[PDB]
Amino acid sequence: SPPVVDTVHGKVLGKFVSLEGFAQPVAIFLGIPFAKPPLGPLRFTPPQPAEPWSFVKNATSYPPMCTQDPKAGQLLSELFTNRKENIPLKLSEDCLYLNIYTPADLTKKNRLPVMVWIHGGGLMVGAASTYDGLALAAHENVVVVTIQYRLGIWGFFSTGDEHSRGNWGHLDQVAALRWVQDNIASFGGNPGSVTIFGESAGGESVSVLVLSPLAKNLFHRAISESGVALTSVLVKKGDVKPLAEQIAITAGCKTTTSAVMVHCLRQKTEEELLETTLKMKFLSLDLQGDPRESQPLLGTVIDGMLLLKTPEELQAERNFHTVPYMVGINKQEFGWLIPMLMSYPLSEGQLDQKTAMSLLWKSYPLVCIAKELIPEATEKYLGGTDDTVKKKDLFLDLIADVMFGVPSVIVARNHRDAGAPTYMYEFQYRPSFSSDMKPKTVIGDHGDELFSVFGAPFLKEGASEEEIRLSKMVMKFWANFARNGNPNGEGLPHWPEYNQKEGYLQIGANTQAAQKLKDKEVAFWTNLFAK
Amino acid sequence: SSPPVVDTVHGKVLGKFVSLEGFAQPVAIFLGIPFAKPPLGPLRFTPPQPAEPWSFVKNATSYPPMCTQDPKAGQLLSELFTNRKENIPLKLSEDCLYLNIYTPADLTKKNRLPVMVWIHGGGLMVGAASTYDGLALAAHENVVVVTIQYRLGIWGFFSTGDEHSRGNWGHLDQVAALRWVQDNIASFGGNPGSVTIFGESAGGESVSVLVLSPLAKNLFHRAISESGVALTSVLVKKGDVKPLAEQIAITAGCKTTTSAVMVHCLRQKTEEELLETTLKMKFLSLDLQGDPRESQPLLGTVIDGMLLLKTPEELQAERNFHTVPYMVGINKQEFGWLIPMLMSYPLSEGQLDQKTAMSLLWKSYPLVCIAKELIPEATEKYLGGTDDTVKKKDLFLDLIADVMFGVPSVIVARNHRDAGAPTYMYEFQYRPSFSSDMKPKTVIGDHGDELFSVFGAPFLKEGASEEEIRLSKMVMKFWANFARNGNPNGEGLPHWPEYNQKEGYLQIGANTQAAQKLKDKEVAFWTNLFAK
Amino acid sequence: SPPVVDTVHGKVLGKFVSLEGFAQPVAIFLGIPFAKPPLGPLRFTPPQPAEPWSFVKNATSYPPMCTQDPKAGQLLSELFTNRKENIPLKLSEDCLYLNIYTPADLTKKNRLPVMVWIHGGGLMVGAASTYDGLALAAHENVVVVTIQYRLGIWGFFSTGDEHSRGNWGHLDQVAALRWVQDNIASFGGNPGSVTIFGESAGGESVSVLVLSPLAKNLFHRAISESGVALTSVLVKKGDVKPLAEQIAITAGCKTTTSAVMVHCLRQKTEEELLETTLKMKFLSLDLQGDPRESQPLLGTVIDGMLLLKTPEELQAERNFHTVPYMVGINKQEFGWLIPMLMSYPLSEGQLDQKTAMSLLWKSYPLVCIAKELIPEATEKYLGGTDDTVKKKDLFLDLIADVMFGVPSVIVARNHRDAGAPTYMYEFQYRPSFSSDMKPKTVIGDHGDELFSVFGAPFLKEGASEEEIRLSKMVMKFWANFARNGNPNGEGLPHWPEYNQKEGYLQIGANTQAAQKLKDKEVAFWTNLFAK
Ligand SMILES: OC[C@H]1O[C@@](CO)(O[C@H]2O[C@H](CO)[C@@H](O)[C@H](O)[C@H]2O)[C@@H](O)[C@@H]1O
Ligand SMILES: OC[C@H]1O[C@@](CO)(O[C@H]2O[C@H](CO)[C@@H](O)[C@H](O)[C@H]2O)[C@@H](O)[C@@H]1O
Ligand SMILES: OC[C@H]1O[C@@](CO)(O[C@H]2O[C@H](CO)[C@@H](O)[C@H](O)[C@H]2O)[C@@H](O)[C@@H]1O
Ligand SMILES: CC(=O)N[C@H]1[C@H]([C@H](O)[C@H](O)CO)O[C@@](O)(C(=O)O)C[C@@H]1O
Ligand SMILES: CC(=O)N[C@H]1[C@H]([C@H](O)[C@H](O)CO)O[C@@](O)(C(=O)O)C[C@@H]1O
Ligand SMILES: CC(=O)N[C@H]1[C@H]([C@H](O)[C@H](O)CO)O[C@@](O)(C(=O)O)C[C@@H]1O
Ligand SMILES: *[C@@H]1O[C@H](CO)[C@@H](O)[C@H](O)[C@H]1NC(C)=O
Ligand SMILES: *[C@@H]1O[C@H](CO)[C@@H](O)[C@H](O)[C@H]1NC(C)=O
Ligand SMILES: *[C@@H]1O[C@H](CO)[C@@H](O)[C@H](O)[C@H]1NC(C)=O
Ligand SMILES: *[P@@](=O)(OCC)N(C)C
Ligand SMILES: *[P@@](=O)(OCC)N(C)C
Ligand SMILES: *[P@@](=O)(OCC)N(C)C
Repeated sequence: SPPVVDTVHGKVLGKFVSLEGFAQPVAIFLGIPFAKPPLGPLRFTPPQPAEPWSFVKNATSYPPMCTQDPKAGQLLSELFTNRKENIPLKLSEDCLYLNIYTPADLTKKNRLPVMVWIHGGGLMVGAASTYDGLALAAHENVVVVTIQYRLGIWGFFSTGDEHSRGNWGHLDQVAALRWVQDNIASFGGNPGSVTIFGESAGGESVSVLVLSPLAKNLFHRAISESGVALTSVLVKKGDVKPLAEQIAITAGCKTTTSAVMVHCLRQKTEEELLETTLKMKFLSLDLQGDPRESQPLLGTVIDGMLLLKTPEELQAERNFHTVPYMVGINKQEFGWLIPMLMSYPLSEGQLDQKTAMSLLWKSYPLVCIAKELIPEATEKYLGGTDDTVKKKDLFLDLIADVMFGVPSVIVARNHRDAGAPTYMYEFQYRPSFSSDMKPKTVIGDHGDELFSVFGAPFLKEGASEEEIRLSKMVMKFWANFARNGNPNGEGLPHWPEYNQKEGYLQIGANTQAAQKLKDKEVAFWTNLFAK
Repeated sequence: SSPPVVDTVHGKVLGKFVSLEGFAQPVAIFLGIPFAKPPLGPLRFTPPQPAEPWSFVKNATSYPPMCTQDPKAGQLLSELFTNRKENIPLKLSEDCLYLNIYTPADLTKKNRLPVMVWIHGGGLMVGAASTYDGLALAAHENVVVVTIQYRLGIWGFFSTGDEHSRGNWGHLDQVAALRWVQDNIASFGGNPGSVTIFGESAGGESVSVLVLSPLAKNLFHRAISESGVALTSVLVKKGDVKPLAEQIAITAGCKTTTSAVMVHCLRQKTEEELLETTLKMKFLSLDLQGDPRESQPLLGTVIDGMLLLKTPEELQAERNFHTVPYMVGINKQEFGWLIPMLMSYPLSEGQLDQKTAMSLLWKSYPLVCIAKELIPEATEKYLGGTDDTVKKKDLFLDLIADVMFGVPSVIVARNHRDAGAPTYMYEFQYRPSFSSDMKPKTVIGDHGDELFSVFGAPFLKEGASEEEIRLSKMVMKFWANFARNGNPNGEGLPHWPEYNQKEGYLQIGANTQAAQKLKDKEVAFWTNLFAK
Repeated sequence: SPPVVDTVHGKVLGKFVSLEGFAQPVAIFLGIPFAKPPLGPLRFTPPQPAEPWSFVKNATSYPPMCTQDPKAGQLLSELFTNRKENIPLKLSEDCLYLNIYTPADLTKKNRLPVMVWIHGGGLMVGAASTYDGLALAAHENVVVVTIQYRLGIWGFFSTGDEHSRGNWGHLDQVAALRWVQDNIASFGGNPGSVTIFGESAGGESVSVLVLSPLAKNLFHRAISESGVALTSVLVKKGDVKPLAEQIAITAGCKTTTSAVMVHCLRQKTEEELLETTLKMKFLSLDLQGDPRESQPLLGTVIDGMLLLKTPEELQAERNFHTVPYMVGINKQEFGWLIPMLMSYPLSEGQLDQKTAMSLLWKSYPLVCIAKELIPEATEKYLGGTDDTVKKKDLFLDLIADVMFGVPSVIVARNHRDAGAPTYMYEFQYRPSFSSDMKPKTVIGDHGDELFSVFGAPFLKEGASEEEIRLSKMVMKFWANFARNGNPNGEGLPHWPEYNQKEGYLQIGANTQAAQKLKDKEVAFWTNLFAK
């Protein structure tokens, strides 16, 4: 019989699902509202508490995903989903919901550690429904919570002032974590032990939350997978007013004053803003047009509520509250998925120095490398070889390092020197659930660890024994970290702490501790960027 | 002999004087007094909010607009129910939360007369407070009469079944008006400690609902339901109302992604847009082709968790609701003419046969809600008796009437009685002379016929006979006596027995006398039929 | 280094501007919000507090001028501006801003008297940026504040009831005064010594504030230049419902009820309401049509909040807080500017008893002289001579006396009789900053004193030693009145208090005291109207 839980705002009706082999059913709740629908006047405003409901709310349908490019969004979901058959999702501004997967016995009391998942998608696309928590829940006995937050214009439009501070999407994240604090005990979860984990923009969000004093007592463990607050492309630094005006103009709005722009965009229909989004041509590399003026996406800003200053200033401050923090990257973060999604001109699968330099300059919005520094950087990565195929691959290494590797390591080093427990990893494996269009030589591509973390091998078909073992190992590592702030455990290879020796775990076919991850790269880039 | 000026909590009000032959003291009439903030824009589909106070003297001397509704249907119903000589044409507006007051008291003195709050009917779809002139009842029975308005149709009852739009806005408007009466009626010579609510049809159902609602607890002290109660199922929606919510959203040109979105969109539609939507939805009309069970879920009262925590059925068996004297009554031929005529019933031949009756009884599923598997048992119980098709056609009209009003009323009465509260019933059976000429002379005690007696039409309209005038007088005394004592009896009136175990009720007509066990057999039958 | 001040709602960054002759630079702050933008649902409602901002706000740009007839507005600005080159302004509903000019050395404590200026423009047009408080600030060491308030429909639409009482612009003035009371100390001003002054509609506004209880302790001295609460054309008496319905209909709005009208209008876009404004033909003399119907402008009404009764009933009540009040007028109020703007038929520059009587009628909405009284009026002013050219000039002295002269004296007398310090002056000087289109014979035209008050001779060019001397004296008088409630000061010609002797000051090439201003005109008109 359907499980019914009493939340602060009313009763929610879910459903029991069984994962072949597990006796204890998993209680799954789909579409629990954690905030008032940010419609009309509530657009570009902090999320407000959901109004309470009278009888039993039927939480048995996937909620809509926040308004986004329907094509890019369905595509990312089909590439990242860990479940057998992709789920067609609806679009709506009414999207502040979360999904709960709990293996606890609801008729009894339980305090299982809680793992709140924050999806990626450049803060422009994505959804919670993409990730099925059934496997992780069942296999490690933790409560899995997938959340949603406003995207693109809706979640990040900022006039750089009080009329529209920005970071609406991040505040949505804080609102969900807050909802967890007040309701998770009712779902067999321990509000006193909540871990936050996410990848890409999601990992970047986790990073931001770690530094934001607003989220202080809302989590106890943190995991950033392929993405931190130092991932340039996601954090707008400087005057954001121009971008705001460009958006207002594109939406057919005056730019007389900030208030006018905000009032105007609030009067626009969801669809009108969707077209505006499409017009902006986000998440796509611009080939014609000054690379320094291309906005691949809207994102995190220094609003003065969530972030009082840049992520870098906050790091040296040793101010951010310290909690166990696991930071990892993939072997080839920019190996296929991202370049493919942004339409990189690599049709020939080959690159020479002069073209690499032009491409590097074109991708300024992703790597922020001064035009005069291009030769240095390019020469550093491609110069060591004459093979034009290797130059393209090493060129992909270059992008990956500037975007994920160096930023993550630098973030790990700061979290570490702040006295908090730090852990790092480099995932190198090629999941069999990879897209058929992905070249087979690509190993450890962006998002590849997602299949292990969410036990894809137990929901999807075709997993080899090696792949299945990898997933079990990863989920235990994640779940062990969730409960102790340490991934180590019996039956698992030793994962050294990220201390002064900078030891880290290498995950893949063969897993073992290694040291000084990306050490030379961080040295090369910190020095080049200081020039 | 100067216009009367009354000071209320929100500001001063200026009314006018109107004398009625046979009474020295002029009656003070105040028209269009706002008891709530206009439910416009974002306020649409939300509980009524307190009205804003005004600075000087608000002029309450014009009839307020009537809540948006089918203009043609509303006008026709007004002409047929108005107790005034000539019907007053009204305007339409979402800004319709007003009330009218008729006080016979000398406002230059202290007066605390019993107050009667009238709730008009019209299937919660149409209707207006201005249709009813309280001049006569107020002067004749020395009571303050207050006619109220409340959001109708989509505006007052749109419901998504969840928190984004619980529904019953119109009912919340009625509770809001009653609360205004408590804080201000004193200024008009009324006794806030003695408010009687009464209404007929949808108004009676409204009264019936207010009696069972924890929200109205201490806002009235007597209640009267004339031809309509909480069990008149046609007005109460049980089950999932979400599908009907969607059917409305689509007809209006909205998405249905989620309730919050549906509500957001409808809130941004205009009055005229929602008016056109209302017409396309063809409410108050019986569909003859399609599937009956789907034949127009009709807009109405729902179990929202605010006004009503459970079904009226579960609420009566609770003995929980605060008890107050309650008078419940029906007319002889509730479905005699007016309703069928209004709904354009397929009774153009004036002749019906077993077969055709089971069809109509099926197509009229939204009115009576009888399973197609029951139709036969039911139709045979009423139409079998004779072979004269015309007699069947009449027994059929009694069938409908008993299902819609007759039986529900007696059950509601019995339950209220069993809950240890004063109960009184009546069966009005008379043919007013003000009846429309298109009404078959053989119809006496049609729906709404008691209205002309209760509101003293005989003293406003023309040509009334002494017998009719006499009936009105008796009916107003009985009503006013009840308003002031919770008992209709008084000197100069036939004994009205209380509806206790002997189940005595009053038969009101040219020959008013007491009787017993009204619709006793009918109840047993239908109670037994529906019980499957 | 730019000056940064700390206000209740956040920090504001201004700029320094030095004036030849003063070592201490004047700190100027432009566009400081004193209320929340009256957009959307906030239209036709009282102004709400401004929302606090997070970092440092740049008060270095001129704010927009409230929506109004752009051409008519720029024209008035060009005519009245005291700065060398007029500044082009943008139109907007987001116009509730104020500009500050403080000569105080912010590094130390200062409690300089504060002068809050309220521009005129018939409540239909105008702006605060037109007036540069640089000169007055440094020359007389006072803090100068130019405020803005909603105009036309936006600031005065009234349904005559609780749904849209009206007087939004006046409420805006009060909101600005309250802001000064709470923040001015941060700019080196003394909240305990605020003087409000304005001319024309700004003068009527000041006169209104002196009568209203809403502004009870928000000012200490008042100055009404060419405008008071008794200048009939700005105050609406009687049923205002007719006007409201005319605006609603012109905008394409049903008039079913007051609430419906306001709701419908609360949804029209700025542009749509601007078009309705332009169609109404405000600030223009209507020649074709009944004079008793034409509506020259929307304005002050008896709302029951700002004004509880009419200005008249309020004066003969001696209840309004008594403050030093200086009421003044100009020699030829209707000399050129006003007639020109309203497009008066005075094309022939000559007039005869016949035309005059028809004009004094068509101009009903300005003077409110009953058709039956037109004779006695035309005869009392034009009967004297037969020189049609003299008749035209006397016709102008007729309008001016009904609109400013008589009303000003009556107000001043009542203020005196109420027991409060009263002062009066008559400005008679033709500034060199006049427009070429303006006949040279015109002296003391409407708004001519502005150039002396705002030190136009120290910003503009071509000022003679005489004009320069005049402005210095005027500013001292104004500034002295501000700090002492008495204009006198060593070195300045004696200014007699306006008591029973009714002494006043004639300001011009030869500034000297006189007695009983307009005394005879007041007698004539008071009598006539009383019929
Ligand atoms: O995408 C087209 C096609 O290009 C090839 C080379 O022919 O791969 C290049 O482009 C990919 C992005 O879609 C990169 O990930 C890859 O590294 C680059 O060589 C083909 O493999 C691919 O089908
Ligand atoms: O006088 C009107 C005329 O109407 C008819 C046919 O329409 O009456 C039928 O329909 C009425 C309701 O609309 C019923 O009340 C009536 O009983 C039924 O016969 C004619 O019969 C009647 O003469
Ligand atoms: O355009 C009107 C024209 O009239 C003259 C006389 O030739 O002046 C009269 O009309 C002016 C209206 O703009 C008034 O300001 C002026 O006071 C009056 O004498 C011309 O000067 C003017 O161009
Ligand atoms: C029919 C439908 O699709 N809507 C469902 C919604 C949402 O879509 C999600 O389930 C999350 O609320 O949830 C409900 O239970 C609810 O909000 O009361 C109603 C219904 O079950
Ligand atoms: C059309 C309409 O009903 N609105 C009218 C309102 C209110 O409705 C009344 O308060 C109750 O009618 O008041 C007036 O009559 C009035 O005070 O002059 C004006 C308007 O015409
Ligand atoms: C919107 C705009 O571009 N103009 C300026 C506005 C002004 O406040 C208003 O325009 C009033 O003049 O906002 C700033 O002051 C600010 O907050 O940093 C700087 C900005 O340059
Ligand atoms: C699921 O929700 C629907 C409404 O969407 C409701 O009608 C149905 O009864 C629910 N199912 C349950 C609680 O078993
Ligand atoms: C209607 O209101 C107006 C002003 O509010 C007033 O003159 C009039 O007396 C009121 N009612 C009537 C017609 O007496
Ligand atoms: C605020 O002022 C600083 C100069 O001190 C300037 O750099 C900045 O651009 C201003 N803010 C705005 C309008 O961006
Ligand atoms: P990710 O969030 O992009 C980061 C720039 N997306 C590829 C999932
Ligand atoms: P009544 O409100 O209909 C009740 C179903 N109407 C006939 C007045
Ligand atoms: P002023 O505001 O007119 C007042 C009646 N205008 C001439 C500037």
